[PDB]
Amino acid sequence: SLLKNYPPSYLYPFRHPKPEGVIEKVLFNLGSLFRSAGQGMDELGSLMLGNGGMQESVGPNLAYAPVKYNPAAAPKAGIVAPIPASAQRVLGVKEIVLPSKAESTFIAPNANVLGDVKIGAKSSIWYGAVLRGDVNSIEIGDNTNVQDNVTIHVAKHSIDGKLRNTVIGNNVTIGHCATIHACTIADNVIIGMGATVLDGVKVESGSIVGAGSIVPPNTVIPAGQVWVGNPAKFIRNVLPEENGFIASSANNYDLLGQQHKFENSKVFEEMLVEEEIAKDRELLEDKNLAVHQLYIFDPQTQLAARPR
Amino acid sequence: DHDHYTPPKTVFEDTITINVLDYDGKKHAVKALIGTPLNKALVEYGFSSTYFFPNMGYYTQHISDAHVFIPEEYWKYVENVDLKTDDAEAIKLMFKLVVQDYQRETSFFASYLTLNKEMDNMTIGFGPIKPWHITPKWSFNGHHNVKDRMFDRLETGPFIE
Amino acid sequence: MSLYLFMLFLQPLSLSFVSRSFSKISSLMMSFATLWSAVYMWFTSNGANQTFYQVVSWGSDWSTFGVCYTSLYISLLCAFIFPICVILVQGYRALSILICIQTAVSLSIVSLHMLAFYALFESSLLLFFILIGRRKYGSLSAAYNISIYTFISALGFLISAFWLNWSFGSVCALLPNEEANSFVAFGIFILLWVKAPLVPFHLWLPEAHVYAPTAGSVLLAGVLLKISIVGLHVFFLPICASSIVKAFPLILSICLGSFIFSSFSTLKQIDLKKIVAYSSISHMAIVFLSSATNSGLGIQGAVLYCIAHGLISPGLFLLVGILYKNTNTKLVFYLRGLSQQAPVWWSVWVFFMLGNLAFPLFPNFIAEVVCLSALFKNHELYAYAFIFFSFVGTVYSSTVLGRLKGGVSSQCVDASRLDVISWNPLVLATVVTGIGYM
Amino acid sequence: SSRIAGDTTGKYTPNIFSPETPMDRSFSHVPKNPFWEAWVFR
Amino acid sequence: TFNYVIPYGGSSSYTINNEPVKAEEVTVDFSKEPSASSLKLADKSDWIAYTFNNVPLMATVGLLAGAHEAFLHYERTPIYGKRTYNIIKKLAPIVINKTAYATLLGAIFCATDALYENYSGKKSYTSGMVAGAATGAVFAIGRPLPQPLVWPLVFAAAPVIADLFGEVYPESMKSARGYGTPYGFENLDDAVPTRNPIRRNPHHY
Amino acid sequence: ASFLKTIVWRCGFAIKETGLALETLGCKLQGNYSFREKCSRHTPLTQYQFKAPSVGESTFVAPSALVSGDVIIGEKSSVLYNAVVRGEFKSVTIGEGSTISDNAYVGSSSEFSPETVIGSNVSVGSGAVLKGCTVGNNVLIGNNVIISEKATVEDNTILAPGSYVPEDVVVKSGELWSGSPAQKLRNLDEKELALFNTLSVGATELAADHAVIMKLLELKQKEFIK
Amino acid sequence: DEPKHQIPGNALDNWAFLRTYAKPLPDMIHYYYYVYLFGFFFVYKVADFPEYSPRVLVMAALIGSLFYVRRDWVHREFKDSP
Amino acid sequence: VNFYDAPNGPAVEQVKIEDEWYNRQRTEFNILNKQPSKADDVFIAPNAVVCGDVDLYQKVSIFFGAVVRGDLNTIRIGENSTILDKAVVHAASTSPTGLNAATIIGSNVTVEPHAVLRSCRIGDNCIVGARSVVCEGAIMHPESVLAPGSVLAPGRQIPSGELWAGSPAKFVRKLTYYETSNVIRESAEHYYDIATGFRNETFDHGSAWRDAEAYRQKLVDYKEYNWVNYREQKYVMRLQRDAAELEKLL
Ligand SMILES: CCCCCCCCCCCCCCCCCC(=O)OC[C@H](COP(=O)([O-])OCC(O)COP(=O)([O-])OC[C@@H](COC(=O)CCCCCCCCCCCCCCCCC)OC(=O)CCCCCCCCCCCCCCCCC)OC(=O)CCCCCCCCCCCCCCCCC
Ligand SMILES: CCCCCCCCCCCCCCCCCC(=O)O[C@@H](COC(=O)CCCCCCCCCCCCCCC)COP(=O)(O)OCC[N+](C)(C)C
Ligand SMILES: CCCCCCCCCCCCCCCCCCCC(=O)O[C@H](COC(=O)CCCCCCCCCCCCCC)COP(=O)(O)OCCN
Ligand SMILES: CCCCCCCCCCCCCCCCCCCC(=O)O[C@H](COC(=O)CCCCCCCCCCCCCC)COP(=O)(O)OCCN
Ligand SMILES: CCCCCCCCCCCCCCCCCCCC(=O)O[C@H](COC(=O)CCCCCCCCCCCCCC)COP(=O)(O)OCCN
Repeated sequence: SLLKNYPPSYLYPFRHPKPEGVIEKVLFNLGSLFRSAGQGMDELGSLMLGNGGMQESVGPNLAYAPVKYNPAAAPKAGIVAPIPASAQRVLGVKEIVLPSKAESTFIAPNANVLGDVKIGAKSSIWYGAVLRGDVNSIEIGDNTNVQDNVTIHVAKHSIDGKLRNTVIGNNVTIGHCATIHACTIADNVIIGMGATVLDGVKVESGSIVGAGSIVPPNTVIPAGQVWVGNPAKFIRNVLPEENGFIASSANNYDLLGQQHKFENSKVFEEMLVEEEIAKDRELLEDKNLAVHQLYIFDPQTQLAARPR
Repeated sequence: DHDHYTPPKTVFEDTITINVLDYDGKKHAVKALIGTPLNKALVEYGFSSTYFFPNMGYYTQHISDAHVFIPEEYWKYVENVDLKTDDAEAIKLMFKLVVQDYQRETSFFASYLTLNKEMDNMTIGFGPIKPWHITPKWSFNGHHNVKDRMFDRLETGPFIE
Repeated sequence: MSLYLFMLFLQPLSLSFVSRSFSKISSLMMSFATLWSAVYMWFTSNGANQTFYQVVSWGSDWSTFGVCYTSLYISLLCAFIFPICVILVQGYRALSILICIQTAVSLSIVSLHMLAFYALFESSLLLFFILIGRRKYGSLSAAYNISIYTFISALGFLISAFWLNWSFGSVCALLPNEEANSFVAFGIFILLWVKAPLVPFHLWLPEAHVYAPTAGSVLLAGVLLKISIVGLHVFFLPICASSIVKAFPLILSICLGSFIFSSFSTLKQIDLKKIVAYSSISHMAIVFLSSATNSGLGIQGAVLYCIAHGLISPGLFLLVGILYKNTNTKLVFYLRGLSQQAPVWWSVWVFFMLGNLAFPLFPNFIAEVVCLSALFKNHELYAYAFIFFSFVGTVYSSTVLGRLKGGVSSQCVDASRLDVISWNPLVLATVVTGIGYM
Repeated sequence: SSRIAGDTTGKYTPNIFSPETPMDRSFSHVPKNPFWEAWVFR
Repeated sequence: TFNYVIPYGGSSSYTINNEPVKAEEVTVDFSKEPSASSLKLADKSDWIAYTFNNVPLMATVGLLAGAHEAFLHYERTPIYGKRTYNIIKKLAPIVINKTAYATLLGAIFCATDALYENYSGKKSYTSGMVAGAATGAVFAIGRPLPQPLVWPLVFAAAPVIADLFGEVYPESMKSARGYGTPYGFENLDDAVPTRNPIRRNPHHY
Repeated sequence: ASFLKTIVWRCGFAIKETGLALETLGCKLQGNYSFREKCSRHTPLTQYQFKAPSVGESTFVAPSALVSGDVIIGEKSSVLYNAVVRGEFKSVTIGEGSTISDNAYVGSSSEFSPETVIGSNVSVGSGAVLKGCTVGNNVLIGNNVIISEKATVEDNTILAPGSYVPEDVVVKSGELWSGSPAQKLRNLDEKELALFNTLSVGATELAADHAVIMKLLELKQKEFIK
Repeated sequence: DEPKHQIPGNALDNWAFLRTYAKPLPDMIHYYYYVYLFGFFFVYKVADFPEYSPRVLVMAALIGSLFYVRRDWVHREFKDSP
Repeated sequence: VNFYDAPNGPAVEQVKIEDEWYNRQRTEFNILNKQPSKADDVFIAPNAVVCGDVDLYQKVSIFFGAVVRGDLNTIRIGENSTILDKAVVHAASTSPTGLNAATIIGSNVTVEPHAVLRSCRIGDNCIVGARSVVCEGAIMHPESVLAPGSVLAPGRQIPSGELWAGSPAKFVRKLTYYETSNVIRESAEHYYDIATGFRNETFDHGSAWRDAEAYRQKLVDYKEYNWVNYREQKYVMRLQRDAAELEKLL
């Protein structure tokens, strides 16, 4: 950048460096006193507030969260990991199953992905989606989009041997608020928003399941057909162009997932710095300011780039 | 009693397309719903904010108008206005301050035209407009070179800036 | 007095701190508590103190408040009728507007300073402009009418108050001042001419009543028209008697013309609220003329007849509002068979319409007798003129009743339990005043 | 085709999704005539 | 009074009078008396002289109105285009006709006023109303139906307003002072001034 | 009375607000701006004023779940992930052994909603919307079932996924109901009638496992904080 | 459908009347410049005017108000013709 | 991965979801050049997520679990419109009908829990029932109600003053005058009161930041905390990217 004399408070807004001047040191000590008094007043107020005291704490990260490992039933989709020794002498669990995801995969912080979940590259798990692999494995293929508030569930195979794992193929779109229990979905399928897919349902490639449609258990939706309804029934065959739509939706949501992953993955200090970037961008919109005569500022980071 | 219910038409049946000539000279196919005023349909399509001016009436400045050229065959669907009222006053200020010499016999304002089935594939053009000012925020310098949309303007209308 | 003023200030204050879901209940309790404070003010008002029952000042001439015969009656009337307005109105916005309007109006009645009277009374200028011009059921034209009429008349009154404050040095009623100037007398008079609807400055009242809500109409008819007589007894007659006696033939001309033409205009109405609103205009003229005689009979009769009107016209407006809720129509021609379809509503409607026609067992009878006696004290012909043209009121009232009474109707439109609770106090007060407890 | 909206017990709920038309205050509204409306406007 | 038993207000005895007492010991006046020119113009004895003295006001007003309209026309004519017609030949009739018709209306007004006052012999409202009525009648000679009524009424109403607020109003409130004791009430104990307040000097602009 | 409790709440809230403001001012003086962090301020058991969720010892409430207002949850019950149980306006009761599954909403937050009551061994499916309804013992609700206000589900009943129950509609015992207008399909056979308690106990076992894992997560967070 | 006010005149004729306001618009500085100059000189001359009776002053004001032409009126009706 | 033309610049440090030890989800956040706008009285629940070009008008309430994603196209929610729990509002890039694909919600509109709206026009004073799906290009005219568990197919219309129900949503009955005038608005006002309540007990910076501050303070005390000039690093990264893009041959 052009200048190197920028104030340290300007360069490090998240945390100012250690006070060096006498006045700064006195301000630091006064801030310490204020912090302690404020916490005391907070606790006194919390006493009157009653049970709970309106206390707040950081929440656990459930996007990458474990499940109890079963020695009888080995993991199928996810990886198994040891736990810290102190937690071993407290909890007594030897190993815990953890989800397995590729680097390109985007999982929202809100989303809860649990245990036996394998997610492929370029796939996206969006906000509010709950993926529980506690009893049986969940497999999601590449470029597959589990949208907002989608619930994917599994069950145990049981005596019959009926497969109760959930296998989702590549280029599959699961619409918002859809509920998928232990079913199998082939490649290039759109599941409509609100659609319920129950046990034993095999949806063949190229098919579309309509919005708000409940497909009955043990029903095979054949390839290239559109099925809608509360007792989901066939209405029409997929048009040739609608297939290109299916692929286009998958790819568009891949790009969308890349963007959302980029935004969410920034650290706090960078987020606060970017907030200040936006703010002084707004303040610098006036081009008759004295400083604008002095310098031309870089657009992405409003730092002096060259003199005017 | 109890006559037959008439099921509504889907959006596809009651969409008419109008070919709009913009200021640059390009022709745009603007899909529009029957029953909507021309100004709203033009705004929703994504035309720039310079293409439109507020309705210069005492209580109509929230509405966004455009200077448009209407073929003679569709002059019938334009709305009549009473000269002894203030709607004619809004119209007269809009000619006096915006259109001025660029007026033609086909000159009309979009709000006073309502789209219907018989106006399908109608060809209209944006009429040239002179620089105008109401407030520094709501003004037209004379340059049609901003690439925004009048849709993206949440501001309802001109008041003290 | 102090308790009444404190409660009047407390009602708007409470709305700021209420939960916004308890607003209706708190407002109703506050209205009843203000009514009780007004009863306390009546209790602490000794008749031995003949000039003013009570006077309180809070540090300035503007903060001088006091109750007299007229002020006490009008304040009790407004405090009586406010709770009915409170229950009829729903929403924090509407409650806030109506509470602020009532606080300003009730502070105006007890004020003893012309400038403070003007300041409190006109504070409710935008509130009616917003109220009558509400989104769906309001009309901007009526709000413009009422606002402009009030502004011009009150500004003339303000100019006269400024001249009095410059010349005498004071504009408080308690300081005896007399003026013979006709410009100042007209400046004070024009407000009364407009506020008490008197031809040709009566056009604002109809449009306002029709397009105001039922609570708004109830307040407007009940006490805002009566503010004219508080101004006349408190701020015009003490100082401007020479001008009223100089202009008495003109005053009679305008009053009797208002009576006659308002009666004739009532005959051309198809809307129930407009019929009641025009009946109010014809009723105001007798009050204005009886007070203008400046006699013991006239003042008492005018205040009595104001109380009678403030018990009868709110009831008619309330009944019409109930019928409009049940039917979504106010046109007399749409409404038929109401006797068979709504026997309970019809009974009260007929009772109140008889009250408006001044039948003996109603307060309007006693009040009219006193006012006509005052007019007869001035001259026989004065009373004869008013007595004869009272027959015009009978024609339109009878035509309306006959149109509503019978016919074919397929809708049961009768009042619910809430509606009957709403008018029971008015019926009881009407009976009690009618038997002579005026 | 109709149902009782009001509940004296206090357990009143407005069935905006109900197939049957509620017997609310609008049930008794007068039907109205086109020419009478234009006469009122005139 | 503020009671329902006896009449409001009061009465003053006509037999008893109160000796006038000066508002202050020494009176200093910053209001100048009417000039001789004002008395000359106000003189209506000779109706021709009265008319000729007061018409320059009407001619001036007509000239400004005609100049306004003529400039509105001139502003529009294009300088860049050479015009076949002569602009002043177009514009002079505007100003001349406006000035002439204004002067004629003012002449009727002043002449009728002076003639009525001379014939009546008294200064009254009626002279102004009749002069205004005649002027408004001349205004609406060939005009459509409401205007034969409205213009005589408006032109008659104007001198009534002028008389009411230009002559009656000042004379009605000469005595009121605002300082010391109220004009009616000197018995009351208020601070009595040696001299009246001078809020401004006599003007000279 | 209620007014006294409101005054106490307002006073305590004012004190707590002022204390937090003073702590923020101290942080500003020190130059630390960590208070500006926009992180998930979600609390699994939120209280509205003095109404707080009463919760049993053996209960499992997921961290992503929201149990809000005065909600009484009996022992051996589980509110699973991203499940919203709202009892602010009107209270919500959940019986012993009952399960609220993922992305399920149970609430009584409409103006005229009755108090929601859920019985023992009642499993609510993933995605079901329950508003102001009474559910009896041993009831299986489908994944995406909507049950409207004032509707009653009697004991030992199964509602098939996707069924919508209109208000004031009583679902009778020993029956299977389905359809957007819910109508009885068949009487429950004996095996399904016995299946209810087994489903409930399996859900309880799963909840215990999840609680162990959640404790593990809390210890890992504690290591960072302290 | 609702009862509505009848609008006198044809739609196209009324629109043609309204379109006669769309004419080349001069800038207002030209009027303002002359008004400022002649107004300054006018205020200087007024102090020398003879004192007029209030009645004559009011009649002159009435005549001036009646004779005043709104700037829009000339705008609509202006013709560049003899 | 890294968007180098992003409005605020490239990301100097990106952290993986595995490395997160606490939930960092933001209730309002910026997706590249699209910025959500909110009024003062707009309530967004802590669970709720609002991203992209979403414009929230006055008295808008976003309750727990609701996701309003304005990534593909613009979302506008009108005055006193409430999005209830777990209800998803999303916008498509294009609509099948050919009209604007923005998701415009009118005033006094109540979207009941778990209802999905995508690129639809919802008129003023409308109710969308629970688990009701309104697809792309479907337009609900004002004062209309969609019953719970109903689907409006793409490009379909619900007329004003009508109640519609069914998976292929069909006409059921005409809404009464009392319903349209009062109850639909009253539901939105009730949920505004509930959201106003939730706002009144919310602190500006709730005391959950203290836990992360404890970790940061521990790092400071042990001298692992590093001070990074993110602005300068963003500038340098963009410079290097431009130089490399100039150097490349293919
Ligand atoms: C070459 C240069 C060209 C100019 C030549 C002159 C150059 C100036 C020289 C000296 C200038 C100083 C003196 C000139 C007057 C001062 C005005 C001024 O300079 O302001 C700047 C002004 C421009 O300012 P602007 O802000 O750009 O324009 C504002 C308007 O909106 C403009 O927009 P608009 O035109 O579109 O709108 C006009 C509007 C603007 O409104 C006004 O014009 C206000 C004027 C009201 C009276 C003004 C106060 C009068 C007091 C006079 C005091 C002296 C007498 C004292 C006693 C009188 C007691 C009242 O009025 C109207 O709508 C039309 C009606 C006009 C009068 C309205 C009153 C009607 C009453 C009659 C009732 C009868 C009807 C009954 C039947 C009805 C049926 C229902 O320049 C001029 O207009 C000067 C033109 C000179 C022509 C005046 C002719 C007569 C002058 C003396 C008579 C006084 C009466 C006033 C008539 C109207 C004057 C505007
Ligand atoms: C939905 C309603 C259903 C319920 C219906 C209720 C039925 C009401 C019954 C009608 C009552 C009729 C009584 C009329 C007499 C009025 C009562 C009265 O005024 O009490 C008098 C006491 O006088 C009486 O008690 C009268 C005796 C009544 C019984 C006499 C015979 C009954 C025949 C009725 C004829 C009455 C004609 C009077 C016309 C005015 C009060 O005495 P004072 O202390 O002097 O009060 C002061 C006077 N002033 C009120 C004017 C302030
Ligand atoms: C030395 C001076 C010599 C005398 C000179 C006189 C010059 C004229 C003085 C007139 C002053 C009176 C001011 C009132 C003007 C009438 C109201 C304006 C008419 C009007 O169109 O208003 C509309 C509605 O008003 C309404 O609906 C109100 C209806 C009419 C109101 C009634 C007037 C009040 C009572 C009149 C007398 C009262 C006692 C007098 C002592 C709203 O217009 P907009 O907002 O849409 O704007 C759009 C612009 N076209
Ligand atoms: C045409 C019929 C009259 C219409 C009025 C109907 C009844 C109203 C009576 C109200 C009662 C008290 C009002 C006092 C007098 C008002 C008008 C009385 C009639 C009148 O105009 O008499 C005039 C005297 O009053 C005056 O000189 C002043 C007149 C009022 C001025 C108008 C506007 C004043 C506004 C001032 C605002 C406040 C200013 C305060 C400083 C001229 O009669 P005359 O005695 O000269 O006999 C000459 C006959 N040959
Ligand atoms: C604002 C006042 C403007 C007047 C409004 C009236 C209605 C306008 C219609 C236009 C008609 C022209 C104006 C005529 C009004 C004067 C009243 C006529 C009475 C009359 O003729 O007696 C004269 C004195 O009254 C007088 O000339 C002085 C009386 C003052 C007029 C009344 C003042 C109060 C009216 C206010 C009404 C409400 C205001 C709303 C406009 C003669 O007397 P004389 O001395 O010549 O004896 C005769 C010896 N030759």
